[PDB]
Formats: sequence, structure tokens, C-alpha cells
Amino acid sequence: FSFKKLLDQCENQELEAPGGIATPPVYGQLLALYLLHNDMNNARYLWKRIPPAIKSANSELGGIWSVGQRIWQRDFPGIYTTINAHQWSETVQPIMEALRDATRRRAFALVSQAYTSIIADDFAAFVGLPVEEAVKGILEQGWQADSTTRMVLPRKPEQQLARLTDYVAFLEN
Amino acid sequence: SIDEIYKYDKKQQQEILAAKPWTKDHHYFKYCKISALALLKMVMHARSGGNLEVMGLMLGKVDGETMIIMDSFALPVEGTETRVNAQAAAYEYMAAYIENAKQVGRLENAIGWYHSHPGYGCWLSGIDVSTQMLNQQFQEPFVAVVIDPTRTISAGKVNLGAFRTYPKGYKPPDEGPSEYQTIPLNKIEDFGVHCKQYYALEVSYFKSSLDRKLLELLWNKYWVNTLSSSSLLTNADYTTGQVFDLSEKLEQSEAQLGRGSEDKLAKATRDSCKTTIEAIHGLMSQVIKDKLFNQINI
Amino acid sequence: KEEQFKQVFKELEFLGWYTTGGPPDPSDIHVHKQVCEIIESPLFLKLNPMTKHTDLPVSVFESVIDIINGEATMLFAELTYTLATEEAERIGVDHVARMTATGSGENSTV
Amino acid sequence: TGQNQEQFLLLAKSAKGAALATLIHQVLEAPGVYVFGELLDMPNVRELAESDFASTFRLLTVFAYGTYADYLAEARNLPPLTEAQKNKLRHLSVVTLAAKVKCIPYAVLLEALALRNVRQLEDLVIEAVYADVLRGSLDQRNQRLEVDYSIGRDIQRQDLSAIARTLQEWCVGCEVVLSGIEEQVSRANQHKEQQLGLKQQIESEVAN
Ligand SMILES: [Zn+2]
Repeated sequence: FSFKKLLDQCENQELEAPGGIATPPVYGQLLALYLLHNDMNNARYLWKRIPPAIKSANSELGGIWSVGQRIWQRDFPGIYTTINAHQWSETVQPIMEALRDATRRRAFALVSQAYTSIIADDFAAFVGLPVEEAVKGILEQGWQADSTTRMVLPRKPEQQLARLTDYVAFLEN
Repeated sequence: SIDEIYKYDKKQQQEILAAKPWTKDHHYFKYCKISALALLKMVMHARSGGNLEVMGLMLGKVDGETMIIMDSFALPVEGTETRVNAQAAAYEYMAAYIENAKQVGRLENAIGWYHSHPGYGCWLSGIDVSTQMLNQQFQEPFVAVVIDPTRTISAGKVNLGAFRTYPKGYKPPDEGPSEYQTIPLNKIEDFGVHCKQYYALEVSYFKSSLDRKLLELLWNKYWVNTLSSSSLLTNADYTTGQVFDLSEKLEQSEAQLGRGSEDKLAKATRDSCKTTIEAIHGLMSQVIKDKLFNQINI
Repeated sequence: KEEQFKQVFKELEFLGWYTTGGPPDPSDIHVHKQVCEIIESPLFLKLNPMTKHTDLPVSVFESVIDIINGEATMLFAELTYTLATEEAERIGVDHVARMTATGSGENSTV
Repeated sequence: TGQNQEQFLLLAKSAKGAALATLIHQVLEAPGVYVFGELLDMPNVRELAESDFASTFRLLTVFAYGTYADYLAEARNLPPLTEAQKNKLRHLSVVTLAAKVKCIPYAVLLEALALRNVRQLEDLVIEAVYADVLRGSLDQRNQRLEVDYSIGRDIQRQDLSAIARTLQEWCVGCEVVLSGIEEQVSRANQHKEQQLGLKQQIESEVAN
């Protein structure tokens, strides 16, 4: 919504203000914002640029990089474990809650189009919620559900003349 | 009064017939006035047969340098373009038609012959030139007309031509631009040889008072047909064909660059535009309609 | 002429006849009888050349017969007419009813 | 309709209250007469409204405004109807749905008409088009009823603005395109005069 316009500001202050090394909370947000907009390559090379000084002092920054590991590995239950771990309020805790939501609907829009049938327990962990909330969340949508075998069954989810006249006048010369 | 032309002065015709300003100057007749009815029936005759060339006969008169065409009709002949003078099969239906027609009103004399050229411009082939030369040889004031029905549609305007052949001996003057039209390579040869042996005529279109007044009263309900026109499935087998022509013209100029008629990509570029210009113009009238009739809400 | 029109347009059939003047009248009913000897369903068009109508003065009719007080006799039931659509023809109309009499210099195309 | 609102409108003026209590059942149950603009809007029938002949008055409003679902809601407040009148309402109850929604699913017409199966539905729709009310066709596998044209039952001086506004949006649309053409036409000539001018500058370079 507005995290896009705010991430722009962080990236600028990397090259803008410092002789080289940016602020420790600015590093904490740039890493987590790349994870928010699933840019793991940017998140990978950002981590390798940090000097070992800020790395060791700022140990909460390690808690954010531990999340990025699971997005690379695609251990989706591991993502939700690492999001519910480090409280870095003011700076990062707002963007950590938004991170968990983008990862959820990624894994839902994924699982929906990747599976005709799927185990409820896997489906639960893949999106993050427990067995009941997962079983309920889908029944609202109208997804087919199966007892006994525990198998969720996902349902798969002038202006114009101006353009034309140009392609005429162009080819026309 | 507009009806100056729908008049027919018969004695004036036979004074000009005797006088002959055509045996004096080789390229005397240069203009050609086509009537209201003449245009419609010729266009209708060409498309009615469609893919196949069919010729009929025209009736008209002379005035100054203008060879005026008043009325037309069909000749039930076959082998147009494949036979030199294909009108010989129905010599009966030429004189027999004008003998019947003169009893009812059409006093006009034999003025020419017209044929359809579906999907390949307006011009005289080697078979057409041999027909017209000998037509002018004996049956004088005779003008050879051509119409392209399939392109008239896709181009979206009257595709038509009026020509006259030169003598075998005397050869034409210099002043000649001659506008380019896509010639399919299968035919380009035939055209290319006999194309410079003739000269075209400056076409003009006229109408009577009643015709003019009727067409205006007619337009009250004919605007409906304009916005349900759709020139796509109508002439689908010209545009889909022109591709086959276009592909060959490129094939040549591609190898022309290589090892080995002067830059046949400049033609092919103009053909690719020509054919596609139509295809786009088609989708203009389509979106125009989607805008109109679909987008009102309930 | 039935010979010569069957030659050129072999597909086509005989349908009716036409004339000019006012609306339908006795002089055309006598003629309609002579067309009725030829065919069993002859149509009839009539055109008013110097018309006062702001609309078109061309109306189509047919033969109908009822009891006119102990007298079986012929009449004209009027009918309407939708206009023809042919794309090749439509241009013929669009050319003479709308003439390019020196009204296009720079190609333009659109 | 046209003849049976001159035969039955001559007898709508010269008729008392009980003469109209009979005549209302005659004009309704008579195929061809699907329009009810005149018969409901008459001084003679307006005295019957909310009088001793109020049941026969409410019925003329249903055929001249409402639908079949409205009849089954008012089954006792109106007089009992026969099948031939129920059909003529089952025709007009679709014509309303048709003016709004042009592509009708089958199941729809079981609900608004309280019908039992396709076989009937179709049959009733047959009669609809057969009485020159509607135009169109059906799509059996797809369960559809496309409607190429439907007549308009009501006049609605109540919602004459609902007719006017839809007309304005088309008048707007006419301008939307008309001006939209003249822009693109003037620009396609301008891009031709752009190039023709720019190609004279290319050729005049050679004079040096
Ligand atoms: Zn030819």
C-alpha cells in the first residue's frame, strides 16, 4: 500500500548519507523490505555487504536474515516460525506483520493452482494456520473438503481508436 | 439542370462516327464518365460471380474526348482472361440484347466491354490487350473497363479502371506516372510485358436528379448498413491469400541481397502495409460498433 | 427476355413487376391480372418520381382477395422492405451518393 | 395488439362497474393483447379501484405492471386465475427479465415463473415467441435462453426517467465516438502532413 514509497527512501539513504556504511536500523529495514517484495537475490547480496562490525553488534539483524533463509529454502512453516520470534518495534515490527501476510497469500495462490488434491496437515503448515482454521478458511471460499482421508480439494482461481490510428498512420507514412 | 447527360442525341453520334477524330489522333479519348446505374451493375456483376472473371457489355456514347458510359449489362460467356476475345461465344446475346433493349428505352450503342479482376488490381493482361486491340480495329469507339471487386471491399472504396490500347507500330508518348498496385507474382510477369502497350482513361462519376434525390431519401435507412458492415468474413479469402503472395515477394528479395526487378523488398514493404492497412481499417469499424451498441448498461 | 435473363443469371427467379406514378390504382390491377397468368405470387413495387414525401416513395404490395359484399375481388395488401447489405454494392451507393469530386489531396487513408 | 383495444376500448367507455368486472377477465384472457397501457389508465376503471370491484382492479395492475411471483404473493387478494391467464403472465414475467438480462439461464425461469421443468419452460417460451412477443433461441447443454428482441409491456409514467436516462447515455455515446473520430481523422491527416513536410526537408539536402 505505502511500503513501496517508503522502501524507495531506505535505498537512497544507503548511497546518500554515509561515506559508505548506512545506519544499523536502515540495514534492518532494507533486508526485511526485500523479503516483503520477494526479492531474495537483493536480500542475499545485501547481507554480504554488511560490515562484520554492525553484524555482530546488531544481533536482531540476524533474526531477519534467518527469515530470508526459509524463503530461499521454501520451508514455508519455517518462515512463520522465524517471523514469530524477534520483536523489533517501531523500525521493523510493522513490516514483519506485512511480511507474514504476503507469504501467506503467495502460498495460497500457489497451492490453489499447484494442487488438485492436497493433505490438510501439509496445506495447514504451507499457509501457516492450524488444522481447524485451515479447514474453515477454505470452506468459506467454497473449496471441496474431505473427511477420513483429510484431503482439501482446492478450486482454481479516445483510448482504443487513438492506438489504432497511429498504427495506420505509421505504416501509411 | 443535371440531366444534361442522360439525354441521348442520336444524329450527333453518326456525324462523329463519320467524322472520326480517332483515326487522326491515336490518343484522342482520355476521359471516361461512368453513370449511376453503370457503376452499380458492373460492380454487382463482378462480385456476383466472385472468384471467377466474367465479362459483360457496356452501352454509351461519345462527347469531346470523354467516352461516356450510360448503361451496362452481362454477357453469359466463360473463359474471360483465358481466351482472347471470350465474347465470341455469345455473339447472339450482344445484338439480341440491344435489339430488345432498344424497343424498351436503351437507344445507346455499343461502347465497350468490362471484366472482373478479383484480388489483383485493375489492368490489362496479355490476353486482354489482344482482345482490345482487335476490338478497336473494327468495332471502333470501344473501351475496355476493369474492376477489382475483392479489393473494392477491403480497401473500402471503388477499385476500378478504364483503359485503351495503342497501335502495333506507333508507340506511346513519355508523360506517364502510373500508380502502383500490388500485383501477385504469378501474374506480375503477364502484366509486366504488355503493361506499357496501352494507356488508361481519367475516370469520373455522375448522376441524375432523380438518382441524387432518391439516394438522399434512401440514406434515411441505409446508415444502419454502414454500422453493421464488417469487411472481414465477407472478403476473408483475399487477405488470407495476399499473405501467400507477400511471402513469395520477400523470399525473392532475401536471396537477391545474397548471390544471384529492382529491390523487391520496397514492393513487399508496400504490400505488407497495403494488405495490413486494410486489416486494421477493418478493426476500426468493429471497435466503433462495440463502443456503440454494447456499452450502455441495462 | 425470360430467355436472356435466365442465361446470365441462371440462379435467379421471376418474382414480380414495377411501375411509376401514384399509389395502387385500377390501371395496375388490370396489369396485375396479366402477371398473375404468368406466376402464382407476383410482387408489385410502385415508385413516385416527383414525390412530396420526405420519406421514400417506394412501397411494395401483393395480391389479396376477399368478399366485397357478395363479390370475390382482387386487392393490394401493402408490405414493408428491408434494404440490401452486400458489401461490394454498399460501396457503389457510398460512391455516387457521396462523391470524391476533388475532396482528397494528401492521401490520409483514415 | 391493435384491433382488441378498439373492439375492447369502445366497450371500456360504455360500461358500468359490473360490466367492467366481466370485461377485465375478457381482455386479459385473449391472446394477442399483451399491452395494457390504455385499459388500466381509464376513468371508468379508476372508480372500481378500492371499491366493491377491487379484486378485479388489482388484477389489471398485475398484468399491466407486476409479474407471476407477484400473483402468487397476492393469490387471495386477486381473483382466481386459469392456466391460460397464468401463461400470459408467465410470458410477460419473462419479457421483464428479458429487457434487463438478455442472456437468461434456465434455472432462473423456474424461480420467477414457479415452473417444474425445462419441458414446460421451453413450451411456454415457444408460445412467447409464437405470439410475436420475443425473438431468440435456446442452448440446451449450456442451459441458456438468448433473447434477440423483446417487446416492452409497460409504459411506466412512474419511471419515464428510467427510460430517458438510458437514452441519454447513448446520446452521450454518439458524441463520444463522433468527436473521437474527428480527432483521429484530423490526426491521420496531420501525420501525413508531418511526413510529407519532413520528406521535403530530406530531399532538399541533396541540392548542396
Ligand atoms: Zn483482365
